[PDB]
Amino acid sequence: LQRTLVLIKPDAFERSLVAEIMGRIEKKNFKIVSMKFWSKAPRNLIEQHYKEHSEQSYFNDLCDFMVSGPIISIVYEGTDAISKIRRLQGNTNPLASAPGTIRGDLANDIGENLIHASDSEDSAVDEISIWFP
Amino acid sequence: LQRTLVLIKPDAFERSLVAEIMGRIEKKNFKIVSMKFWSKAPRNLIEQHYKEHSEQSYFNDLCDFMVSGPIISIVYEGTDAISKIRRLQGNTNPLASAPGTIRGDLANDIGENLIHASDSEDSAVDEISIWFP
Amino acid sequence: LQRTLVLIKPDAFERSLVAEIMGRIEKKNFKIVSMKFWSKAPRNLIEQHYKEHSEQSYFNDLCDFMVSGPIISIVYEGTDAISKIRRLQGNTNPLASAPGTIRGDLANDIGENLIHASDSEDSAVDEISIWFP
Amino acid sequence: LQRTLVLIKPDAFERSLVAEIMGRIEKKNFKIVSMKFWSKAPRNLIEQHYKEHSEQSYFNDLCDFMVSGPIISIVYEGTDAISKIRRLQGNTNPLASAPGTIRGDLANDIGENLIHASDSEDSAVDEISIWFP
Amino acid sequence: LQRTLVLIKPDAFERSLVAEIMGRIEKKNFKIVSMKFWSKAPRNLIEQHYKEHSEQSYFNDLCDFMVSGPIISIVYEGTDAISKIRRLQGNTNPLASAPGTIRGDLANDIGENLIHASDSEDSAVDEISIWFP
Amino acid sequence: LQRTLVLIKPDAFERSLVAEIMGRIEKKNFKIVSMKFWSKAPRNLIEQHYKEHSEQSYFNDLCDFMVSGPIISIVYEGTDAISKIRRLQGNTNPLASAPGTIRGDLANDIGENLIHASDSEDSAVDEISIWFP
Ligand SMILES: Nc1nc2c(ncn2[C@@H]2O[C@H](COP(=O)(O)OP(=O)(O)O)[C@@H](O)[C@H]2O)c(=O)[nH]1
Ligand SMILES: Nc1nc2c(ncn2[C@@H]2O[C@H](COP(=O)(O)OP(=O)(O)O)[C@@H](O)[C@H]2O)c(=O)[nH]1
Ligand SMILES: Nc1nc2c(ncn2[C@@H]2O[C@H](COP(=O)(O)OP(=O)(O)O)[C@@H](O)[C@H]2O)c(=O)[nH]1
Ligand SMILES: Nc1nc2c(ncn2[C@@H]2O[C@H](COP(=O)(O)OP(=O)(O)O)[C@@H](O)[C@H]2O)c(=O)[nH]1
Ligand SMILES: Nc1nc2c(ncn2[C@@H]2O[C@H](COP(=O)(O)OP(=O)(O)O)[C@@H](O)[C@H]2O)c(=O)[nH]1
Ligand SMILES: Nc1nc2c(ncn2[C@@H]2O[C@H](COP(=O)(O)OP(=O)(O)O)[C@@H](O)[C@H]2O)c(=O)[nH]1
Ligand SMILES: [Mg+2]
Ligand SMILES: [Mg+2]
Ligand SMILES: [Mg+2]
Ligand SMILES: [Mg+2]
Ligand SMILES: [Mg+2]
Ligand SMILES: [Mg+2]
Repeated sequence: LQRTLVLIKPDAFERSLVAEIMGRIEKKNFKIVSMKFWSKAPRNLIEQHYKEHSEQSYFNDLCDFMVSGPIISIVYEGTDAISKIRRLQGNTNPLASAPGTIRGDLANDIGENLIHASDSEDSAVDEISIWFP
Repeated sequence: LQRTLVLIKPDAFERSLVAEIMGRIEKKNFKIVSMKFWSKAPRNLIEQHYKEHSEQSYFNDLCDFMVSGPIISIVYEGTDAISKIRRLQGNTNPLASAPGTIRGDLANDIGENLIHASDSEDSAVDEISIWFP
Repeated sequence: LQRTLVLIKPDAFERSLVAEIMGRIEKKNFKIVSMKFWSKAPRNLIEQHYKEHSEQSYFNDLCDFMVSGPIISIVYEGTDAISKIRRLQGNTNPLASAPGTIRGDLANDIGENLIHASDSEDSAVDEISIWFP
Repeated sequence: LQRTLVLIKPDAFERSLVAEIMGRIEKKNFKIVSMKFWSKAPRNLIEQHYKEHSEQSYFNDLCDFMVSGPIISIVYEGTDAISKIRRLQGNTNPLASAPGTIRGDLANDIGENLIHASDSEDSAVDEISIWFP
Repeated sequence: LQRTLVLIKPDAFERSLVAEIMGRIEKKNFKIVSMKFWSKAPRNLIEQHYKEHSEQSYFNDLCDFMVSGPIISIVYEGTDAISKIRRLQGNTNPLASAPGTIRGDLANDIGENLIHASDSEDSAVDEISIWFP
Repeated sequence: LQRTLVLIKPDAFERSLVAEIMGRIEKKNFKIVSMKFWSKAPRNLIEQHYKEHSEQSYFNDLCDFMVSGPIISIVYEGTDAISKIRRLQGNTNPLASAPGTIRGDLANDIGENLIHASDSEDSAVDEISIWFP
């Protein structure tokens, strides 16, 4: 029914949490449709991915972070996959992310937060085309 | 103090999640008082269990599902066991079930949702008598 | 395709390791074909089960232990299930049971050793007829 | 940025949940700054720790409980560590503690609830000085 | 420092064990240097990969199985990675694979055995050039 | 009933495996009788602990590593605790440590190997007096 774009971020690799994160999505019965490993993502790709954040004070630090180690980009498929994976992901802010969520259990920074997931049907299409042209 | 009726549903067997589900209840320190394995539950038993749903459009599909593989029926005992296990179970709807709950972590369908737990003292008594006459 | 008889012993209930043990077998892709919960196993069934030990110095303590809490009797089905589950179980002696096995990881006593598994085709048939006549 | 005081309570030792609890805090990327194992904490220490509860009907039972087995006292450090660990801990009341939290997943009593964490900056300072003078 | 080629086989996807298998390797501190997801591996790549088996009785079934679902091809890097991952993998024969190994804990069939790993430096070079030319 | 001395080494803190290692021992039903956290172990204690290695080529690197981060010193108690925990620990050489063991599953270096355990009754007495005089 729906396809969403997930990024396993460089901090997941540094902290050896790649399997842990992918395992939480896998156990929810979401199916991998496409996947790519990036040893270092091109900065331009990152900048496109986060285009809506270009005027934010953290934009450059964010881009630096996202190129600092490997990323895995994954297209997951399932009924209402976009909203469901967003709820598994958890809130951006470590003051709010709920225990039981990926970020709530594992992330302790607003920036180094392990995982990206598309937030809407519109943005899922855009992001899938970025990472899987 | 309280006794509640839990069903491990056929999807749990298919997806090899029986131990995972029982383990979550066990780690919460609830005690098994009775347990029965059903290779295939009798349809009539299922129909009685879900009698309140007989006029629903999904009733037949639900009954078909519940006889499609094995079920384990368990009576768990503990202080406020009925409400506590309901909260561990999670919401029926995969749009609502919270990460950290059984359904929130593991279920991705409104129908194939791994687990039944009694919703009240009144229904616990009824269901216990159905599965353990 | 073989059937084997497994008992989850009273120490597993005491230490809340029931799901942990069943999980290890389930993950190995073995299927439950029968299962019974015993709040307290009748002494005669225990003495029949361990009849080969009836003249050993530890027989009375063994029987006492086996009726000291609940047990689950499970028939598991799989290709070469008997030997495979015996290998998962691990050695009776905690000085010999290998890490990775159920007893090697979890048990620390020659007597309170969490799990029984049939040791041959013939003993399997006998034990199945005892717990599931 | 912040330091908070955690107690692993005697029930965690009895139920073999020490690692499980510490593991949840560790995976959130909080750093141990100080740690002490108490075979049995002095009653006076407990009474100081829970001074605000001296006029409560459960005070004596609580103190009895807290000296009934070992405690580990830990100072954890991290950005907003006090509130973050409180959220991981979960509500005191087993009717309210959320699945995904330490208490929500593992505790089933209002009193025997596995873990203490400081509730404010003010109380963190007081408790750290009690356990680590 | 060596590179080895690992395949996550179609049975791992069917049984939702992809993260479980990758997790065991990740926890051993091995680093992904390349990775590809194959919705369906092309038959020619499979037949090249298993070319040494082309005249065996099981070749056709093997190839059929290997294209029956998705696979992930991973190049892992680490000191003595080849032999170390082979030891984690465990024996092909489910009567021989040790508990603690990937196959020993998880696989129950000589053919559907979850994971491939290069068996030598030379076979590693060959397999890497096949999946990552 | 024996007591053994365990050290959780600095690589365990770096890789966030402290609870994982302690968990494996706790699950084997061993009891903590003493424990100390060392933000940085004093060099003299390290050199005393590894005094048998003082003339080895790796002594300086070993000592450097052992003071490069925090360590926990634990005295564990159990029947045949010394040999049993040594078997859980696994071989020093990552080419020899068996899957299922702590080092076999988690360590990938001869030097950064996560855990020390006393190797005999006599070395246990010596190490206990060093870390807990
Ligand atoms: N330092 C910092 N980084 C931020 C902040 N807000 C967002 N970011 C970074 O920008 C990324 C995108 O932000 P957003 O779409 O709002 O959050 P997400 O969808 O939860 O990842 C986040 O993953 C953060 O790493 C902030 O307030 N401070
Ligand atoms: N397909 C479908 N099935 C439903 C729906 N509502 C309930 N069911 C099924 O009927 C069962 C009983 O419903 P209910 O008592 O409301 O939910 P539960 O107590 O959370 O299991 C559920 O477990 C579902 O499998 C629905 O809207 N659609
Ligand atoms: N105390 C004691 N108990 C024993 C001994 N040998 C066997 N037992 C007990 O008797 C049970 C059956 O023994 P056996 O069939 O040889 O071992 P198992 O198949 O590995 O459980 C074991 O599970 C032990 O609990 C012994 O030497 N000492
Ligand atoms: N029996 C009982 N014990 C309580 C109650 N409220 C608090 N306690 C105990 O007193 C301790 C301190 O209470 P409090 O600071 O409010 O809760 P906490 O910070 O969540 O541990 C708790 O951990 C409980 O063990 C109660 O209503 N009944
Ligand atoms: N049915 C069957 N399949 C086999 C046999 N031997 C090998 N295979 C299959 O061929 C694949 C490659 O064999 P091999 O290189 O010897 O084993 P591996 O490196 O442990 O996977 C194995 O993974 C099996 O799936 C056999 O005797 N019978
Ligand atoms: N680099 C290096 N370090 C070693 C060697 N042998 C021992 N060590 C280090 O010295 C420590 C003590 O050695 P030993 O008592 O033999 O091994 P252990 O009891 O298994 O830790 C080990 O944990 C290693 O970190 C070696 O051959 N090379
Ligand atoms: Mg976003
Ligand atoms: Mg209901
Ligand atoms: Mg036997
Ligand atoms: Mg408080
Ligand atoms: Mg091979
Ligand atoms: Mg040594």
